[PDB]
Amino acid sequence: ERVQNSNKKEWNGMMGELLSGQADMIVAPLTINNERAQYIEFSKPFKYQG
Amino acid sequence: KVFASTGYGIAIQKDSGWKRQVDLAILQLFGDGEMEELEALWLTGICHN
Amino acid sequence: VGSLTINEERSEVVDFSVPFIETGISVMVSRSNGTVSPSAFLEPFSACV
Repeated sequence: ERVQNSNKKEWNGMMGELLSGQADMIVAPLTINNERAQYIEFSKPFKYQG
Repeated sequence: KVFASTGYGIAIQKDSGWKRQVDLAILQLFGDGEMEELEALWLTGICHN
Repeated sequence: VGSLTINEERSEVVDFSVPFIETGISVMVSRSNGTVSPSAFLEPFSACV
């Protein structure tokens, strides 16, 4: 989302903690989207659901 | 109920640069609902229990 | 592109895209005749009645 009433879009929540160096792996029910896979590499995804 | 759950895919040359683009574009198709628009040729039928 | 599964013995040589259609190893059973329960409906009338 676009925060701080300007032209900066930061990533809220968990994925921002992945981007900011607070962690190095995410092992959780995190879906695969087009917007997260812009710059975050995934793996073969555990399961199949909808 | 399937025993060893996997997927299909698209095989490719080893570590070529063209992987990461198609990796986006397929997800864009999943992002648009066009697989269910591609359902009209794909797996529908008669008497699925 | 086509029907081509994903496993470990092929992923060493070839790179793969995102999984594309959910699949796996299943089993098709015969088209057997219909069967009723192997007993008469003696379930729990015996508890109270």
